[PDB]
Amino acid sequence: TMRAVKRMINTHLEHKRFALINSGNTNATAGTVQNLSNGIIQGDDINQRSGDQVRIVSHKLHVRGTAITVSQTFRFIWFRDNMNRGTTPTVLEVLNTANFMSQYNPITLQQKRFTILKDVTLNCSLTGESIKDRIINLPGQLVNYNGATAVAASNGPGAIFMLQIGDSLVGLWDSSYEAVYTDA
Amino acid sequence: TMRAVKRMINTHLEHKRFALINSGNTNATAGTVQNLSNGIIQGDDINQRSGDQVRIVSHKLHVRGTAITVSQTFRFIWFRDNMNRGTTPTVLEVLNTANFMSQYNPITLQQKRFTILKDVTLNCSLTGESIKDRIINLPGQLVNYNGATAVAASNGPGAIFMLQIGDSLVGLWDSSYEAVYTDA
Amino acid sequence: TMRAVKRMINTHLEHKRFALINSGNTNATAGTVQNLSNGIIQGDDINQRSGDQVRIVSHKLHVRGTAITVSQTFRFIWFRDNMNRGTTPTVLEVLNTANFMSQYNPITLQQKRFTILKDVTLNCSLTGESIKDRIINLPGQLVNYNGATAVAASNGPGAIFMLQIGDSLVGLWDSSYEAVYTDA
Amino acid sequence: TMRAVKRMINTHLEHKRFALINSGNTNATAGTVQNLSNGIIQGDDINQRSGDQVRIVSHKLHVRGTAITVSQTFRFIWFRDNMNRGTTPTVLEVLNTANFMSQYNPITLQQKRFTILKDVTLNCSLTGESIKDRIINLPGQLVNYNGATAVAASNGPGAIFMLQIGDSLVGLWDSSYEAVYTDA
Amino acid sequence: TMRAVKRMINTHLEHKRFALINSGNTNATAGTVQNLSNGIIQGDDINQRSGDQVRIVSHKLHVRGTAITVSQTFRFIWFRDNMNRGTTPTVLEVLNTANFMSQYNPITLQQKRFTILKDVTLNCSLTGESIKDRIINLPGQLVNYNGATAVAASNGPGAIFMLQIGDSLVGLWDSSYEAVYTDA
Amino acid sequence: TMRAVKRMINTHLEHKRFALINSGNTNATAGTVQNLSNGIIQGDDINQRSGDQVRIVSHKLHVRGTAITVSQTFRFIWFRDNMNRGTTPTVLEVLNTANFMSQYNPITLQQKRFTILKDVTLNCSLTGESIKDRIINLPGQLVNYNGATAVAASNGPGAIFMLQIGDSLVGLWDSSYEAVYTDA
Amino acid sequence: TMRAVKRMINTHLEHKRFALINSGNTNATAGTVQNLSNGIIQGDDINQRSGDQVRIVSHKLHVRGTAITVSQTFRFIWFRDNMNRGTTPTVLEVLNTANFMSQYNPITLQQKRFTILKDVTLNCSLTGESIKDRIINLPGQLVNYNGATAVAASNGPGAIFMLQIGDSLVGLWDSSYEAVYTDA
Amino acid sequence: TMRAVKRMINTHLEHKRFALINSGNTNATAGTVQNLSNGIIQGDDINQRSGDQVRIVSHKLHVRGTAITVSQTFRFIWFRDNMNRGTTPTVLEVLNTANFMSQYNPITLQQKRFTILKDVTLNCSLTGESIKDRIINLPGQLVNYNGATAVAASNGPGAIFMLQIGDSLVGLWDSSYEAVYTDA
Amino acid sequence: TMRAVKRMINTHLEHKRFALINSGNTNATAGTVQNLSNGIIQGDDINQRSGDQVRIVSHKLHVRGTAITVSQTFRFIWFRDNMNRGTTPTVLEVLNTANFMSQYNPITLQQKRFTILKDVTLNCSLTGESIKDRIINLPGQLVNYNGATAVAASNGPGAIFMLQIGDSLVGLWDSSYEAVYTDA
Amino acid sequence: TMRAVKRMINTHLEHKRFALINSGNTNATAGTVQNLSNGIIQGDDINQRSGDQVRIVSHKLHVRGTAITVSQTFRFIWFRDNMNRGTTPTVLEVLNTANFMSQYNPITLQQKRFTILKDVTLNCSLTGESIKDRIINLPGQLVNYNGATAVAASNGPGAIFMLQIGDSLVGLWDSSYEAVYTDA
Ligand SMILES: [Ca+2]
Ligand SMILES: [Ca+2]
Ligand SMILES: [Ca+2]
Ligand SMILES: [Ca+2]
Ligand SMILES: [Ca+2]
Ligand SMILES: [Ca+2]
Ligand SMILES: [Ca+2]
Ligand SMILES: [Ca+2]
Ligand SMILES: [Ca+2]
Ligand SMILES: [Ca+2]
Ligand SMILES: [Ca+2]
Ligand SMILES: [Ca+2]
Ligand SMILES: [Ca+2]
Ligand SMILES: [Ca+2]
Ligand SMILES: [Ca+2]
Ligand SMILES: [Ca+2]
Repeated sequence: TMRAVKRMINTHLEHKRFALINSGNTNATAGTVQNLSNGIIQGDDINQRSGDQVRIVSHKLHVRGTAITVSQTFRFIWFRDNMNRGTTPTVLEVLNTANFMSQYNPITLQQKRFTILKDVTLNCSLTGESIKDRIINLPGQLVNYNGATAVAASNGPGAIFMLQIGDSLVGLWDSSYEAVYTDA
Repeated sequence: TMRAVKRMINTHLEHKRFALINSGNTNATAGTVQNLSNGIIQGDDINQRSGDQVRIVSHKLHVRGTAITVSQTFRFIWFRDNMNRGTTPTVLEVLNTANFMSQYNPITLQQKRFTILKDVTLNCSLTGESIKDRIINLPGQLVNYNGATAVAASNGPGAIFMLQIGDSLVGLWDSSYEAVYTDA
Repeated sequence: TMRAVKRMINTHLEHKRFALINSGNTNATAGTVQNLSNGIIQGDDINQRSGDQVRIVSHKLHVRGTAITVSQTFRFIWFRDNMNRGTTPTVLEVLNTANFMSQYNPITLQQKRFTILKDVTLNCSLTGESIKDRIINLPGQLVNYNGATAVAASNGPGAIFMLQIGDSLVGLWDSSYEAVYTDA
Repeated sequence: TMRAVKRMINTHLEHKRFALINSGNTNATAGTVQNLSNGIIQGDDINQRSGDQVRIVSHKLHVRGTAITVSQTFRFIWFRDNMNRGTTPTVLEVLNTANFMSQYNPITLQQKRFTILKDVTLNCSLTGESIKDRIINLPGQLVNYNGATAVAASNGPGAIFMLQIGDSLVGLWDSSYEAVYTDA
Repeated sequence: TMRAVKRMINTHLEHKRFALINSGNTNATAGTVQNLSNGIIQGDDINQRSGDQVRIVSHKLHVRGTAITVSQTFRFIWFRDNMNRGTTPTVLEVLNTANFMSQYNPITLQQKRFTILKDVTLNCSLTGESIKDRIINLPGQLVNYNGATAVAASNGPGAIFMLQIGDSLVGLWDSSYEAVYTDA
Repeated sequence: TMRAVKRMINTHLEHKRFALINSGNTNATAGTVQNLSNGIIQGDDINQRSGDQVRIVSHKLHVRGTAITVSQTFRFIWFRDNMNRGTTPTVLEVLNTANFMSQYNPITLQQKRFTILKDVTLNCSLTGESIKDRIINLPGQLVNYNGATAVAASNGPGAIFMLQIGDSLVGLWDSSYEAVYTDA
Repeated sequence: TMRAVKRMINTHLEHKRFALINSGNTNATAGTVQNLSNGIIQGDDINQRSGDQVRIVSHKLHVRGTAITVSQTFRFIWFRDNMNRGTTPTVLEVLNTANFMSQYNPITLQQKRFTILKDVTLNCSLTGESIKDRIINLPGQLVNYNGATAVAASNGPGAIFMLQIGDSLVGLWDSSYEAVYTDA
Repeated sequence: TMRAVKRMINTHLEHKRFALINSGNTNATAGTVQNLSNGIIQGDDINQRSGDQVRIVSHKLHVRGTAITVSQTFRFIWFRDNMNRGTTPTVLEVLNTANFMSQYNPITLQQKRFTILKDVTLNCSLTGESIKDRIINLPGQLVNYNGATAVAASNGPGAIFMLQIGDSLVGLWDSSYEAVYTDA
Repeated sequence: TMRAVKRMINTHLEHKRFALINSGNTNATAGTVQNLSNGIIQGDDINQRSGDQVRIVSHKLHVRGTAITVSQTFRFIWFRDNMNRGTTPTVLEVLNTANFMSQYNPITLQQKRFTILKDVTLNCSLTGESIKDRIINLPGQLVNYNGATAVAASNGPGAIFMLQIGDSLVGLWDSSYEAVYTDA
Repeated sequence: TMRAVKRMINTHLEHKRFALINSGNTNATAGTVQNLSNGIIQGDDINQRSGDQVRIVSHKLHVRGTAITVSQTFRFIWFRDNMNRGTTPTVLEVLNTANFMSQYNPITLQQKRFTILKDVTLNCSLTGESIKDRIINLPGQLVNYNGATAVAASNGPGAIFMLQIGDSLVGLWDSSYEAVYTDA
């Protein structure tokens, strides 16, 4: 009866929580990669961790894009880095070319360096809907860390990131993230 | 045969009703929390109660947002306060930070101070759809009161509220609420 | 399945509550009869009632006696008046003679005018334990009223009382009572 | 086989322990409320915690009362605050009136703000037994915290307290508490 | 057990990948036909092939249209050429007439020269949403080649193409394609 | 085994095809009725017929509307004339009144003169989406003819038509139709 | 049949006995720890042992307290030292603080250094019962020794002790102990 | 199904790790006792612990001996101290006499003060193999601590040690240790 | 019948082979990491590959150490890098410290960056056996590449390496490797 | 159920222990016979006995030989004397001739005077391994004694001995022995 047991277990483990907000960023045509699970540092508080492992039960991502000056596109790629050794992946590691219309890098998705969680494209128009947002909630996995503080070198296999790329540099995007995890 | 019995029971209890309307309010970037079930005061009429308990069979919420001057966002968070002791919760009790893009306060949602019923975001554009609305109908629960009148001190565990937060202070939002409850 | 049904029913009915305290009374050798359920008057609050009936789910009685000047006895008789027509029963109605060592009145207990809930005797000594108390919790019954206010004429069949009789007039006794009842 | 599994689980979790002693206090006729589980602060020691949750497997309370000058009563009410938001409850929240003979506050026990664990009354006589004590051991529950330090604002839903009220201000009472909890 | 076996087989074959991007093209009222699987040339790299056959496990197509000067329509027809002998099909081979509102050529779809994978129409408005895109993912088939290089003469039966036709010549469209295939 | 047999039968019958396009028409407030299956004339080619009967296996209709000068509505009613005797039905035969908001003619739909296949309404706005289209694919039926050429007198029971009615005379609509039929 | 066999076995082993009395001791506010099983030394008599092991079948403890000058408390903690290496445990090893109202030392009871057999508190009053006693009989266990004589260094794992702590230094306590053990 | 459950449990607990190296030590004819699990101190890192308990899933020991000047013997005794109270055991506690050829101390192994994990003897010859090593991997147990830092007083029941004794004082030995443990 | 099928499959795939020899290397006290599967470059020969994936059916490693000047130790650690992104791992990534007696790096083996295939230690003595060797044969896995040539940047997840570390810099070690793999 | 019973029995009997060490002895070409179980004399301590019988549960023997001046052989014969009448057997009683290469005495092994437990030969070389040792652990038997002290006349049937014979008189051998026995 493996379904039940898994809950008697989880009602004994504390479900710590971590929140993070990243507002008023500009659209990048070359893209940028943001850290989301790196903020969970070693400490004894509710949004911290013990050791170098944590289990995200569920995490939620909220992306918003606002068109300014011109009508543009905003792309948000939520992904898990399965073989991270203490860095923030670059855009050319995930994307074939540093373009918002590009497919994934064939070599890195063949060896499964990354696991694409969600790929969202928002088209903000200055003659229609100039503001668009989207919320995504997903079950989580194991996250390994290589350090105790909130630096790139602390990222480990299972690290959660978000790639942002567009076709303009003038529009603004906002984001928020939340992770519920056990730390037993 | 617990399904049947529950209806023979409910066809004997009077299903009292309460309506409330809250129009022409301005968008708040810091947010505000409105009372919805507090209006049900002690009396012997159809939209009143006897004692300090009532059972909401079903309640409906209607939110509308209108963009003025600028294109903006309107966020409506319908929630139940499970451990209310005679107050109107503040925005920082529900939200991590007083921002419309923010995730929930990790400490208060861990202990389940609140139960989020519905989280609706409406993006009103002055170049597209400047008026948006939304109706939500949900089964209810038990509502406890700590007083007989329509004051904050009368709110109790199970109290129903609505948090409104946006990114402008110039847009207008309207709301209406209805609750069908037994009072046996 | 009459056990279950009885609970689906009771989780729908509001369990109103009434508290009452009666401190610093003197021991009576002739006795006195105190009112306990009479305090529940018509109103729309948590310790009031609708109509002339209520159902006590459970009630608790707390009696305390303190010896002063001499060592004495305190007798507390908690009882239900099953055929009350708007009065406070007298001591000779319950007791055969107005004495603290007396048995019950044979005629009134034969026709079951009363139902003795609890008969407690406390012997307070000024050379031993001069202070004694006792708490008793019991399931309740139906209580009928003949009026809407807290007067003797409002007492009805099922009315709850307490008879106090001792062998001195100098000792002090305290009491408190609580009743949990439905009013559907 | 849910009985077994629950033990294979618990033989893997560390059973941390916390002790506390509160001696030579004076009887209060208005009462006082003492903190018992608040002492468990964030840290990495055996009587500390990680995060804002802990699970008390079992806790024990020891109360002692000594009569001085006069024969008096000592009341100890051990209770769990199920909807605590960062405070030390007051006496009028638990008791109907600030009296040692009083029943519970009808409104707060109807909504189950509190769960009374144990209600002990000790009558110390200066002509009999002037010293009385009592030990109570009970299974525990989940305790939520709202802070990391030992302040009232850190108390959360499941917080354990003790209310002391008497009929004199001259007698002395002592108390000790122990909690065994998991922190996985 | 033909389901299983098909996976033991595929976990032994290398899943090579090919990406391609085609940006800033102008809308054609006469239409144009673009090559998508022709880019997979003979070589020993991850986006190349051995022999003249490959098996596309899955391929994805991304089309975007932007209205410029006028509000217009963009039509994208993703199709497989089942009887290709070394050419890029013309528009009159797929469409009855060189018009964006036209049905398929009755003679060529009767003999099944082509297999229409997806037919997408995007209406870009300069007073509404001027930018629209669409992503389509589909299981693949066998692709035969007639040459080793990326020329039209190398296209073979199973060749994948995309027909673009609109009602203006001023709007811009972008596209990207990805194919995952075995080459055993 | 009537399912199978029906396919062994149909893989023996030639599935002839007919295409037709009708572009740049103006919106009519009184409406117009267009011919769709009348184009299939007697001949020995792929889009012709033998005899006066044909069986449409499936047909597809594509309607497009473009707002010009004013924001308007375009209504398209695809219908089968079951009792046609050699004419193009008028608008008052299908509609109760020659208005785009009107319900069907009660007398002709009671006797089932017509069978409404699809009723599509497109609202083109000059401040939003000014261009809208819609594709509908449906299984067909038997079509009888009363002549050999493409004239109204050749229409017979089962004839397929399209009624177009709007609230302006300035907007433009386009349409295309395709029919796959057997002619055994 | 493991129940029977265990008795055929024990009716073959000699049940040696040891008695000990410790009278007229004074109450200690810091406490003291007394030896109980240490008296069983190597020899060939009825209250001696062979080797460094013995099996206590059952042992009995008798504690008496007498109030002198003031009314006081006497605490007796009968315990087994499971990891003794040749010493008399100190009071701070068993108790958290050297106080008669204190809970057990959290660290030593977590690792199970000790096993509390019985914790008895006697309140002797000079106005009530000034003399109180208590007898406790319990099944025993294995006792290991590290020496042959009656010195602290001879105590081993399973050693039996008694901790005495009070709130006065003037009262007197007496004790007696008996152990029935096998020595096969 | 107790085998499975034990793994669903362990895939939720973080398996912290601790490494330690102790090189260039000289052979002791009287012997020395080294600490191995004492290094795991309270902290929130991967090689630290929370509370005073940990569960070693598996630990590995590596011993190396090098003969210098003369051919000699190196003895390594890996052992668990089951009744440790905050010390580093001495050699005479484990060995009968401080000699490398000696059997275990009869009194301490009878009461099971220690549990010998591994007893390895390496004979290094200067005319043969002068360098010898050995690796041993074993499942672990529960480890209790009495302090938070890396001092002898922090050692508790379950503490892991290594005794080194030889027949020369001139040879050199090296050692390394690793422990994988849960800390839930 | 998944056992059989797996062989019918493998008798169809060509089992390519790669050999490599690395002789006359000096012992390193800081260690070095050698490449073993990197030599398999893109080409169409028997010891080459197509694409960026290969499946090693079985590989064999041969290590030899020769003592020169002094008696020394040679350590060989054969390992698979599961999350390689185009580098040759360093010694501190695998080992806790750059010492031949050291345990593995706790952080990198917790996240399973590496999988230790074999850890061999050879003690070469100049007074005994100065030459020692060892052959190890093991089933293989999937190997991913990030490039087509024999450079560090071509290494991918599944890359096979060998770490060599000793206690002298004067001894010589030799090695050979062979891999049998499919490339379908 | 004779397996179980044998353990319920043995968990009641004290497992006394005896250790003995015999270092720095010279190799004998004529041989010598050493006493091992004779050391267990009558007394009441842990390494003594009661009566003239004991039951060895298990005993362990450790032999070491060191080559000096010349390379030599060391032979160790561990044996039980089943018919001992109060002596130390001579070498010619066990061996056919007083030579280290000799077979057993045919007459004494035919009547089973002795039971050979272990026959170990160690060849110590001064150009190879000059030091060799060996540990042997074996279940025991009944041992009878003929006296109370540690003299040869006290040896009885079941007496344990060790015969040492070599081919040189210059090498040194060491030995240690341990016996675990019951004495019920
Ligand atoms: Ca952790
Ligand atoms: Ca009510
Ligand atoms: Ca009523
Ligand atoms: Ca008295
Ligand atoms: Ca910490
Ligand atoms: Ca916790
Ligand atoms: Ca191929
Ligand atoms: Ca617009
Ligand atoms: Ca026909
Ligand atoms: Ca014994
Ligand atoms: Ca721990
Ligand atoms: Ca040699
Ligand atoms: Ca090639
Ligand atoms: Ca390949
Ligand atoms: Ca003796
Ligand atoms: Ca014996």
